[PDB]
Amino acid sequence: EVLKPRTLADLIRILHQLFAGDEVNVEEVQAIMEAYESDPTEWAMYAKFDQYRYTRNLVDQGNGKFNLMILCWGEGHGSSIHDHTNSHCFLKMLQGNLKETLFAWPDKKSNEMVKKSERVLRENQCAYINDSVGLHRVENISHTEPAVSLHLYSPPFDTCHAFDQRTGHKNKVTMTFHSKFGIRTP
Ligand SMILES: [Fe+3]
Repeated sequence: EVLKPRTLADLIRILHQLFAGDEVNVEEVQAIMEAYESDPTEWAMYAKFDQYRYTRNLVDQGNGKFNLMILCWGEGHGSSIHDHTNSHCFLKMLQGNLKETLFAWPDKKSNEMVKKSERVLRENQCAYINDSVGLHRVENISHTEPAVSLHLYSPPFDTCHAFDQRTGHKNKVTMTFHSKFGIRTP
């Protein structure tokens, strides 16, 4: 009985409704994100790739309540281990596949970081994370094909921490957009 967006525009419209208030039903948002069938004709204008690192491409500013963006992962591209700055974070596959590795949080002592879970996100699958869930690393499973994902953050945030897997030490990182609304932002 899940409401099914027929287009990326439908999905954005529903998201404006679901985040208008003070409560966010995480499983409802997740189901609706997942029910949208990825259509490259609709999102190709955001799919701007870089040779060396994954790119972040803003789709919708969500009337300040959320940010919707598309992340483009070249061959073999992946993230650091990172947190999500106390926001809700939804990530849905649009093309290819990402491996998500969930990590436990370090404490004050220096130590190898500990994996809590490992999975590959399937076609159109929407995953969810927040800081209480854990840290994670996300990476393209493929060295011959790209991956593309649709990320929803609420509230928006533009800083996070990256963690060194060997020690647990972290550095604050400023996140930047490669493009906004289909327009390169260099
Ligand atoms: Fe993440």
